[PDB]
Amino acid sequence: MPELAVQKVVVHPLVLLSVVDHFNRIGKVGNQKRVVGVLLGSWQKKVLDVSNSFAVPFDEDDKDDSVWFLDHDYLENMYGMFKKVNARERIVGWYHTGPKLHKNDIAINELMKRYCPNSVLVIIDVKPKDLGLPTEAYISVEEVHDDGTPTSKTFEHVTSEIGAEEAEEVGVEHLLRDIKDTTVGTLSQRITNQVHGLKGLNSKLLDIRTYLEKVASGKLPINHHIIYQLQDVFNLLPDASLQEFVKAFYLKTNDQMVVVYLASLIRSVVALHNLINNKIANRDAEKK
Amino acid sequence: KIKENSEKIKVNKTLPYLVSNVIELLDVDPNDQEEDGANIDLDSQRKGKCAVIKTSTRQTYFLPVIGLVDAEKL
Amino acid sequence: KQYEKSENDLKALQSVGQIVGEVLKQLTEEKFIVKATNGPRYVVGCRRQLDKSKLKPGTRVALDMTTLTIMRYLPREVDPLVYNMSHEDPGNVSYSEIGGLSEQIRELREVIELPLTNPELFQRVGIIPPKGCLLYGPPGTGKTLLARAVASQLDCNFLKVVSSSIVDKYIGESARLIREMFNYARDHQPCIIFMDEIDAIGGRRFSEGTSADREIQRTLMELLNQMDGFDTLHRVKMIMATNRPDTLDPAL
Amino acid sequence: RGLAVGIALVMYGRMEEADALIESLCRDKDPILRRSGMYTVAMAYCGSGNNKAIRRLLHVAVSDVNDDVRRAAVESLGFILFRTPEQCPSVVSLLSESYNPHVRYGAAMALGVCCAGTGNKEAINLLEPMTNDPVNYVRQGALIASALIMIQQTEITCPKVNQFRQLYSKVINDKHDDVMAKFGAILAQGILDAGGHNVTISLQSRTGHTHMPSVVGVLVFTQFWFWFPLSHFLSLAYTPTCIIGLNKDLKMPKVQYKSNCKPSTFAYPAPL
Amino acid sequence: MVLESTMVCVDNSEYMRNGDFLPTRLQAQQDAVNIVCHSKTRSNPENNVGLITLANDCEVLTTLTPDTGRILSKLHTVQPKGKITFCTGIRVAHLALKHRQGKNHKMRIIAFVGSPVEDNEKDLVKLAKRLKKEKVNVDIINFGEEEVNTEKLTAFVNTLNGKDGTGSHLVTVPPGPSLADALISSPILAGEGGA
Amino acid sequence: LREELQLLQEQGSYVGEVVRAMDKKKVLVKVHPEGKFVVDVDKNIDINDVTPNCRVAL
Amino acid sequence: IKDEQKNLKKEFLHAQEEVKRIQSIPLVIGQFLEAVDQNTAIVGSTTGSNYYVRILSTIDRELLKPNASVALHKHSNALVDVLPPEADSSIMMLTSDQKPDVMYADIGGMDIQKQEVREAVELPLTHFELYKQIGIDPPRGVLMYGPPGCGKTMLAKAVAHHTTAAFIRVVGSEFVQKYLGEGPRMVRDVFRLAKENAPAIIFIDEIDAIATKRFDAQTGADREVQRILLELLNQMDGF
Amino acid sequence: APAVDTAEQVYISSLALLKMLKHGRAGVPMEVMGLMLGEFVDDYTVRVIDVFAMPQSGTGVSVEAVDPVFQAKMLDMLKQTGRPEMVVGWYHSHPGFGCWLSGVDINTQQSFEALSERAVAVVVDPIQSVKGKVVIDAFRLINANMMVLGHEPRQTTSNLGHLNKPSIQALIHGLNRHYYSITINYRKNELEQKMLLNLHKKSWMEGLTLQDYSEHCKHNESVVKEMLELAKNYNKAVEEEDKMTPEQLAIKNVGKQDPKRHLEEHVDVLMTSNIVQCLAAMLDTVVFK
Repeated sequence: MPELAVQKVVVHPLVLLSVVDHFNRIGKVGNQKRVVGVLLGSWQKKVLDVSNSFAVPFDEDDKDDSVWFLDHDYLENMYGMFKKVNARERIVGWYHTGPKLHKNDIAINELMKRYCPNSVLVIIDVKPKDLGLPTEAYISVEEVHDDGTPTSKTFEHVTSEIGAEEAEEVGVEHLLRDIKDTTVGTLSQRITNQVHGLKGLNSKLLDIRTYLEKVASGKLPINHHIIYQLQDVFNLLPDASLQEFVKAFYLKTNDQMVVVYLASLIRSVVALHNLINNKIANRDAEKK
Repeated sequence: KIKENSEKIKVNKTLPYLVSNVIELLDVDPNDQEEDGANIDLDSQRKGKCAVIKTSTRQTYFLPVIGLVDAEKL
Repeated sequence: KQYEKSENDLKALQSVGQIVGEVLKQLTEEKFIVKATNGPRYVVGCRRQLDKSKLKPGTRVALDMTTLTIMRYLPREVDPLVYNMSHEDPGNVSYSEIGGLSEQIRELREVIELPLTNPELFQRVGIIPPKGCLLYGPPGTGKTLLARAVASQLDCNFLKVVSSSIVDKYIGESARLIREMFNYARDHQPCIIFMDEIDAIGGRRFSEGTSADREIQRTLMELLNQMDGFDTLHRVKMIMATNRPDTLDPAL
Repeated sequence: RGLAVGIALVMYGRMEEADALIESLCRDKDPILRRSGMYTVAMAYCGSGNNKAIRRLLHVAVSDVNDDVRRAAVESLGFILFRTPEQCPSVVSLLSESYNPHVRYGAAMALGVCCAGTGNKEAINLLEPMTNDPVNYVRQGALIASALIMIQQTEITCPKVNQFRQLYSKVINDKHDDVMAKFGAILAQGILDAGGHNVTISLQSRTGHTHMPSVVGVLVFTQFWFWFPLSHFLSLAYTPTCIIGLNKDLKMPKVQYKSNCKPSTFAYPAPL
Repeated sequence: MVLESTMVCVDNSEYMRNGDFLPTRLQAQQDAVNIVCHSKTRSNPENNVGLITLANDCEVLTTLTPDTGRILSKLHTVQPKGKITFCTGIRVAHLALKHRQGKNHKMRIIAFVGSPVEDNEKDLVKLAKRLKKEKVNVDIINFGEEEVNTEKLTAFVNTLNGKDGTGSHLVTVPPGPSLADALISSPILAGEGGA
Repeated sequence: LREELQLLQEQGSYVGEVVRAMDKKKVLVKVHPEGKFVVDVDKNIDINDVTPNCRVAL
Repeated sequence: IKDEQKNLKKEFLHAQEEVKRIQSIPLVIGQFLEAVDQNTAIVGSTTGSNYYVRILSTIDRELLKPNASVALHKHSNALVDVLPPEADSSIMMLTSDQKPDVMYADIGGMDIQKQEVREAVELPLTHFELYKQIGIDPPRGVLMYGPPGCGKTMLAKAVAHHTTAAFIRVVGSEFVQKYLGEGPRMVRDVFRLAKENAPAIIFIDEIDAIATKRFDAQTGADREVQRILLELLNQMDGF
Repeated sequence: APAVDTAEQVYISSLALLKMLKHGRAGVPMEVMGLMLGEFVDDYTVRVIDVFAMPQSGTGVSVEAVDPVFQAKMLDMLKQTGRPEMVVGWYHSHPGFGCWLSGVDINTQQSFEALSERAVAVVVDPIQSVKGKVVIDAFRLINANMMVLGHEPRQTTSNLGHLNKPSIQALIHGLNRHYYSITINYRKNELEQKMLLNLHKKSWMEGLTLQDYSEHCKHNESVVKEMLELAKNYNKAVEEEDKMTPEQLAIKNVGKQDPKRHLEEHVDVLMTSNIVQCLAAMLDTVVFK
């Protein structure tokens, strides 16, 4: 059954929202354990459009990645009720409640194949992390290293985006006490995205950095593939920085002033001489 | 039960009613025509026994025909 | 059966009865502009489900009257008069009878029979195959019979048309029948279209006319444009029967 | 709803100490909890009018589109500012302009409380377009707020009471029409006539500084949009407007006092 | 028997495939699961069964349903390379029993052992403490720990009974011919409670 | 904007022209694609502020 | 208050979604006669009935002001939105899907006629600039006369085939509809398509059955033909 | 009477509003419905914990639309997770009528009404509702006979009104008779909100990401050329162009293809792009090199 069949994951704000809700309701299965649930949406296609998600009973024991319970019945029934309502609706994959990527998920992925072809690992966290979405999309990739066993089963991140239907989007606004913080639209948004990138860039460098110290002394396991890719960033070193400038706006404002001022200037000349006569008018008008 | 479901139709069913003529007789399945794919791979054509009708006011109206006297007789 | 009426009728009542339309023009395959056969033009939507490919300028759609989204697809344009003429073939008519005049039957045969199997035969010579057979002959010879007989023998789809059933009070209704008889005939090719007594459709130059004449010039006009004009007839052959042709327009 | 008003009474004359409490409540996850903060500052700050208190209510209102917090914030301002009641029509006007008619209902309330013992010219005119508006709840706020300022004054001297009487009679008779307009007309009627014109709900005490019984009764009273009985709390708010003698023997002695009145411009009113 | 959620654990090992119990164990157990399932269902039908593999990496084939068909199918095929790992099956049974399709039932584990255990003395005492605190008991039909092994189970079974409001039983089937498809003779027909 | 949907939704409209204007406080209008109708005057436009063959909205 | 504006803009944007529902289907297409004023205008829907209707958020009279298609809401008949002229043009630019059977292989002769048509019909399409410059005034319509079969249409057919474009073929019995009122409405849109994507040729096959100098004008049938001719004349100056 | 009968505010959770809308939108134009699963608290709070849809059909929003197969199946799932819920009521979309009940809706509304006096029929925004900002209202339907007895006023009490008209006075008459636009509030907490706010994780990379310099330089060049054209038109205009009415402005100050507007759009787009593209590339270069 295919694992490879993802390169884009588009998720509705509904599925992202749904996981948050399932954590509390399910009876707080999670914490040390994990709640993974099925994702309903399009499948059997490259771009994954996840319509919805619902919780499935799961008790996870993490440490030993060979022990788990997953509800066998749940996927089958749930897929059939939903199919009738919308026939795009199938089992897209499963969500993992993080906190981040693990090796324990590898073991979990194999059983999902028998039921439905999927192996997509979406890590939707209920705990706020990242300046953006605490969601990551992962596609299981096979790569060789020369530090450990040859041919390892690992996850390469594949791009995550968002969708939303038209009614559904207006609904997203309705719940919020805002519209959104960014959309990369006009003058105002566009800058907010830039400073969001910059903070997001600083967070990225630190994950990698902290990790290298730990390899250096106090050993963690390493892969040949990650270590090489990091070296490359230094080697690529930019060249020279040039170009880009504007000044256009001052003419727009300047022309605008003389058009509004045209009326003001005329009002100024009439108003001043009128000022003592106006007192008798104002009083009269005000009186009744 | 028939009267009850029919009840929404029944108000329109009474007076006034026009007469019309049959441009085409369309003999297909009794209920639910084919399902089209794309986003939601399910029906949009639900046409049972149906007739494409031209009224004699020089207007054209599409309507799914009654299962009591079917399209086929028409 | 009664329970069945209620359910199929239910689908229509959502729309408050569906309305026939046809794509006036494709601007995109999501939003189409549709002209309504009940009257006014609309800009309408399409379903996220519907195959986008089915809806075209030539074909017809049905729309919700209450929210003008293409609800569903309907087959092509048709006229009830045309549908019966094509489906039916009463009387039949024996080939033997017209016979004995046999040479005159051959000349007719070249136009009618040969392009039906293949147009290739005429293509070989270098030239398009003739359109429109005019049978004329002194009164009572067999002109109307000749058309019928060759058709009956071939067993290709045959429209026998009353020409005084083509015209009617309602204006451009008469314009619609002529393009329609050919259009049905084109769909069901190889085919023969027979109009008997072509004089009825035939008009003069007029413009001192009555309402009856007013209609006649328009049917006359449409026939020229479909028959030999920009549009052409790939294997539909048209058979005309006339007692005396001296009522028809000078262009014809 | 009941708790949200409740936290506020117990904090009475804390002043600055209430700030920490309102901020927390506002910070909270639930939209309902954000409303509860607004109460807390309203009661505590009275007997002053300070910069500190106002700034946080307004903060809530702009950050949130949300209909409840905006309307809520505007009422509490009018209480803080009634130690210089002239400031209130200027600030309340800006807020009423907004897209939400919700804010407008609160705007009506803000004015009412501020002016409740004695008002201004400006306070009445602000209220007046809302009375005419045909959105039911904006009209409702307007009519009740008007009655409060005008209290314990004769119906002849006021043209507005005479007008409002005609309006009241038609709305109460119609049975099938929306509850909020009916409720504005009646609450405002009952207030006006209140105690046969002998009880007031003072903006602040006549000794020098803020009436306690008036502030408690009036604050819960502002709520009757869901659950009606809260409005009755206005009994606690009423303050008697006469001096009463007392002496060594436990009698009342006869006290005669001068009063700015005449019986040739003021005489006992009766409604409709 | 009545208000019970059950996990039947099928042992799939290199040991469970012999001619020990005619014709071969794989067929013989298939007869055996039908008799316990049906027996419990017959008593009062309100009990359900689930299917887990005790052995190697745990796989949940089925959660609670009454269905016999699944137990019969899993049993006939067995991995050559498999062997028992008692700790993974107990861990997983307990975890599965908590969530239920029909949810009202008490927790009882029924397991087939047709293999000598491959886990040490520390492991077996550890598991017994977990079973006791949750008050979830294992009834074991044991020919496996007879094969070339000692019966470790025997001790646990005594301890567990009395205190837990579920029962444990040690059912003994001699190694070599005695049948293990004619279950009526030695009761593990239904799981008994302790309370 | 809120108000605009309410105004915007209406039964519809017609365009007629005043054929004749009475002294009975009705106005004779012909709507262009239908027949003639006799109708009472509105507040905005009546007989004194109209002259016939002036197109008027309905 | 500077913050309050920013919140009011948020409320605004959510409030905008409310106008947007009327702006979307179901909609009827009309044509803008003219703007009498901002808040209300005079419009003619594609039914042959005219309505006096409201303008949603005072749409600017710019490219709305001259004769154009506009979008109206169906159930109210109100003018919600504007459309450009290109949208809802009856038939598409023809003689690229319904090209004729004829070339200058059917006529090699009438040389003088061939020379004339190519300079007059074909060349201003290519280079309007040369054709204006020369001292012949900007393109106006051509009338072709003769006795039957002479190839008045033939030279027009021939040129249209070579070009593959800048030609709209309309049938003169396509002006007419079954149902009254629509018949002049058709004429305006098809004739308009030419104007936006100028230079473009409107070619009518046989102008007769419409170009009558006599109408009865007592039955609905006669009246309708009389309405096509009336539109035609108006539209001729319009090009 | 010792009767309850009053207006019921619907407390909608975040999963429930987004899901209902999604269904409603998917469903267009055929009328689609589904059940509201929940718990009842208080004495007018009906809480929708979750929702599921009954299949999309041309026969929906009828007593025929509710299927026992889908409902049971759906309820059974919830049990394994251990969520006990009762059928609080039902939701639907009409995309060929407004946010009012229609005639076909009445039979279904009645059956649920009799069963629970605290089951309502909720109309959920599709795309047809003219007055649609995602205004959801819940109504119950009574008849005229009941009203004159005085059953009708009870229902109307305790709610804040709001006027709509998406389908003329006939809708309004039914709207007043029902409850008259009942107030809907939403239950949310701060954690859930934040998940809905951000588009994706990838903004972190993307906000920084620049195209090619050549292309940036092209943008600047394209706008300038555009602005240069408009300039001539600005020059005549400036003498007035503060005037009301676009028709009048058309002749006077070249209100036909308005130069002020064209120039302002050109200046806004050019401005934000050029700065952000310069800033990004330059900032990245200093960190990397």
